[PDB]
Amino acid sequence: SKVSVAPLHLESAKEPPLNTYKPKEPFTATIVSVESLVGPKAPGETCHIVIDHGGNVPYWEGQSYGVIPPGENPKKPGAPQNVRLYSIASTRYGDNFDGRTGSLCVRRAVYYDPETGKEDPSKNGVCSNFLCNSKPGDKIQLTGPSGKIMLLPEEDPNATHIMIATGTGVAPFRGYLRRMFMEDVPNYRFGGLAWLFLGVANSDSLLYDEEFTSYLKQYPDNFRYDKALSREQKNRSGGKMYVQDKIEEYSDEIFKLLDGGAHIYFCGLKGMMPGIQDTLKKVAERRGESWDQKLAQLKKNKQWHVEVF
Ligand SMILES: Cc1cc2nc3c(=O)[nH]c(=O)nc-3n(C[C@H](O)[C@H](O)[C@H](O)COP(=O)(O)OP(=O)(O)OC[C@H]3O[C@@H](n4cnc5c(N)ncnc54)[C@H](O)[C@@H]3O)c2cc1C
Ligand SMILES: [Mg+2]
Repeated sequence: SKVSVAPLHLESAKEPPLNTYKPKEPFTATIVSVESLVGPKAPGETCHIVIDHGGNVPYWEGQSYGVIPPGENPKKPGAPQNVRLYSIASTRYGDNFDGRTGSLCVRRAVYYDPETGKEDPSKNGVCSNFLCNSKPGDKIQLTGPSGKIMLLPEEDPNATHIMIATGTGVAPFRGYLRRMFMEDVPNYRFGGLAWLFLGVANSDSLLYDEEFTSYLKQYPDNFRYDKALSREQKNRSGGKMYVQDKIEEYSDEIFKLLDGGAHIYFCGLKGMMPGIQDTLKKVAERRGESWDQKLAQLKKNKQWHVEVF
């Protein structure tokens, strides 16, 4: 049932790779495919991009690639564009199970005049649209990989991993979960609990939903999956249903799991964290506990993993 992956020597490295390529001399990779992940009612396009790096830019799950879009620095004429980082959405073996490709999950950044709604492409995001406009065979300047915060702790193969995502923040967790449930990795047999919370605008904006629902069916005792559809569901107080409200619904069992040593991960909108904090704070305090002190402990114990942007 698990998918054969190759080559097994990608397991050999003792330490994550870091900054194998830097902006001064990037790696010229090649697009394999680009597809929309969303339906017509989504507020914007998010695309899945598969990139052939030829085995020249390996990474571990949870890392990022940098992309240098073409053109010159608009601020610094006679200079290349700055790097944009993207969370890698694939396992180290990639979507072709062969160790040659990695994938990105990219939301197009588009500008709309606040009053008239007139879109203005001159104010669109350069790199996000460059990527989702890409076609098979196009060349892309890759840097990295980078990142350590979102590496998956594998010391306990029966650990609990609580994953909190908004939008493209799902990307690392797609990689985690394929490694946990889909790929045949003899040196990592996951037997714990993986719990994905995902916040997106509506049903049409769901990302990789089919893949996650399949894990629910295959591994009902090791995978849980909750969704906050902000524009189709209301929280208990009449506002938009956000991931922190879903967390609140399970506040007692999330705290027990954290108390038990669970890892908790946050990726996506930086603006979600104050509400998640608020929500975790209330639970700690009703128990008689300082959240300030508890959060400090969770970080000291290396249980708290944040990459928001
Ligand atoms: C660690 C990390 C991981 C990340 N992972 C992901 C990911 O998985 N997926 C993802 O989609 N993004 C991710 N990002 C964000 C990503 O790096 C980019 O910042 C994002 O794609 C936008 O870059 P851009 O080049 O498209 O926009 P930019 O060209 O950098 O422009 C930024 C914004 O300014 C707006 N803008 C430009 N000109 C004007 C103007 N005149 N008036 C008004 N507005 C203007 C653009 O519309 C855009 O929204 C991540 C960021 C970090 C730090
Ligand atoms: Mg869909």
